[PDB]
Amino acid sequence: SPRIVQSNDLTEAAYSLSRDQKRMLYLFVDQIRKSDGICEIHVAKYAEIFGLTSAEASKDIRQALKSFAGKEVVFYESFPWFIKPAHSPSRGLYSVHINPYLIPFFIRFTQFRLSETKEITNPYAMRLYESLCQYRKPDGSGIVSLKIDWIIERYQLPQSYQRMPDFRRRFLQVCVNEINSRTPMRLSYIEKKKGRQTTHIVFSFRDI
DNA sequence: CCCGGACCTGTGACAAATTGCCCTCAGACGG
DNA sequence: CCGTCTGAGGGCAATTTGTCACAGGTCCGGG
Ligand SMILES: [Mg+2]
Repeated sequence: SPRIVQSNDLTEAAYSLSRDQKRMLYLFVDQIRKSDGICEIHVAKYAEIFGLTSAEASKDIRQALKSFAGKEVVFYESFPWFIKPAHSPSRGLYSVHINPYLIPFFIRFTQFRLSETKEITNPYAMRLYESLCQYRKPDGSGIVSLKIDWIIERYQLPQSYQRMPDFRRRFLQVCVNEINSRTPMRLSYIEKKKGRQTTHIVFSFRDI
């Protein structure tokens, strides 16, 4: 299946995208990399990749696309994703205008096969699997320590998850569970503390 | 000695949002 | 021209995600 690659600067960038928008984003990166910034999406091709009907595909593309307006990307400098609205010349076909200034940030890199992520539902969990891959070894294992405040900024978790028990229950446990249930990776963790405060989360993983 | 207060934890409610489903009906194409 | 495959619309209830009040732990410094 298609092998996604992206600069680590994008993996660690700050942004908020839905699953459907992130799903579309993978195809843009695939299209762009296999070469001005003008990409295209066919309804019927999208449907076959993610096992959806044409109708629900159409609904997902259409609503994702109009929700891009005003979205911005921060590299620690802010940029908009799109500089022109989407439009359909033909039935079943969409044409999109990615900000050409994003190109160099697209192409010290991260890689994963698309089948690894296409069953994930929660977008924050898609971002965690993208951030673990950045440190993965050939054989398929790795271990990395991420700071909680940096997790909150980079993934832009909503504000009420600054209370740690809500963070645990509605983000961490759920996203660890899906990965273990929906990917070929087996993930565990432990909490790092300083006094009463939890400061980092330590992830360990292996393949198969 | 024990207090109220500033911290920490997990859970129960409810509100807002998202999931995969369903139904209708005209466009684009080829038989 | 019509019968069929698409896909652009309109909806639903069942789940997930996002928010906050309240009980219950600790340690500190004042009474
Ligand atoms: Mg959907």
